[PDB]
Amino acid sequence: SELTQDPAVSVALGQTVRITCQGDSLRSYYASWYQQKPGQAPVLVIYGKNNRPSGIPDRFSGSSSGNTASLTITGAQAEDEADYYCSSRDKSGSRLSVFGGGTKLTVLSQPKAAPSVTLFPPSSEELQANKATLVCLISDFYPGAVTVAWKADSSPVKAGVETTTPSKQSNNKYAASSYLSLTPEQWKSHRSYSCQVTHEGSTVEKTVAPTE
Amino acid sequence: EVQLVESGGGLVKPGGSLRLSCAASGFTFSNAWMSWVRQAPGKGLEWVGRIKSKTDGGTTDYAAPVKGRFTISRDDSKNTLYLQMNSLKTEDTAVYYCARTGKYPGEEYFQDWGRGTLVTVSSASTKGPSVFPLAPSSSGGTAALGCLVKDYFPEPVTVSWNSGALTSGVHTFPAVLQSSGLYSLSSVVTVPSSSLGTQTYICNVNHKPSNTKVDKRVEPK
Repeated sequence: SELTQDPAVSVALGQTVRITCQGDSLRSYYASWYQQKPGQAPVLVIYGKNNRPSGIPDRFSGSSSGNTASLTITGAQAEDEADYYCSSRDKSGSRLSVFGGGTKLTVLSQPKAAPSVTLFPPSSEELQANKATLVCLISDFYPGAVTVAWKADSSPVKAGVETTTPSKQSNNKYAASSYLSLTPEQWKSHRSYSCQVTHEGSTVEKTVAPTE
Repeated sequence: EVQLVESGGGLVKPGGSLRLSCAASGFTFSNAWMSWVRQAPGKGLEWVGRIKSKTDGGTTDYAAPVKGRFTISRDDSKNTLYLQMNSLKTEDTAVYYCARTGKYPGEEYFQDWGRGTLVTVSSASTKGPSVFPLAPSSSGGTAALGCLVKDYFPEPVTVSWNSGALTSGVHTFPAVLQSSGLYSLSSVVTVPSSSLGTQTYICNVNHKPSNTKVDKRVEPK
């Protein structure tokens, strides 16, 4: 990922928010910016430097400094809630294009809520099928953005991990799921496994052990 | 008034081939650069490649993961852009977007985007789910329990609890497509810990494609 963005930011109605993109190619080129709402295709918001297409209001503006590019929204409105992506060349002189990882912008419409986390060890029945899945379920959080990290014996592990993007609950908060697939032998060979969930800069941990 | 409409997405096996089309109007097609961009379910945008206008040489450039496997071409007489996808891989599963591409060295930007068409790559055929309990045991007054629905194909699976009588606190998550080309999902419910000895909790898993229904009673360890 030659272009890097923060995964998530939030803003209150009427306030100003800045989303930043970083990469070596931004020293040579402007970044363009794209807005994508759930279930819709992207739309261009800024191109060149601070060119807003027709239909894009003035409150969106672009700027750049060194190897960074920034999208600023002044006076955030509910309709500005979306994922935002930057794009530019991957390096100077290249004929290729790349995107940043995207930033989820939440326009705050309900209280910030910390996730409830439950980590399920592999069921005995699944082990009988010669498989082992740790299931980390994450619910009731807002804004709908988390990062999930797994540990085995207190050290990081991220092979065999699959994580769903947060989606809405019936009560309008967010939930997400993460899976760590192991062999039965891997599962019974370690002392502990942990699911670490970071939300709004705070991290909670749940741990399970192949004993007890 | 600019219109871009992608078509041709479908289910295809690894190693197979698939041809996407993007039909365009509302701009002078022959003078436009045109790109493809893709997005795996729940993930970010990834540039696929771009073809220049005839006046600018008509040449193509490709992202490293697809170079040598996909071909971008255009038929200006039909206002149509194509993506010929060969040697398909499971990691190519994504919505594929067509984008009119502006230019001004200088970078390129994506002026207009289509709706997208979905490409799913898997070697699997119809396969019913295996259902495993996510059992509660020793969050305060409440406990979470659920059902893990593993390795089915194709989508969808639906899940209810107690034949629909239980809805409060229920959440069924989106499915994950694994490298195996099979899907898995989970469903969870949060209930009062004191009900675990009073109320029975059964997840009802329906997989219409395989003519399968599974009921799993979930009990504490």
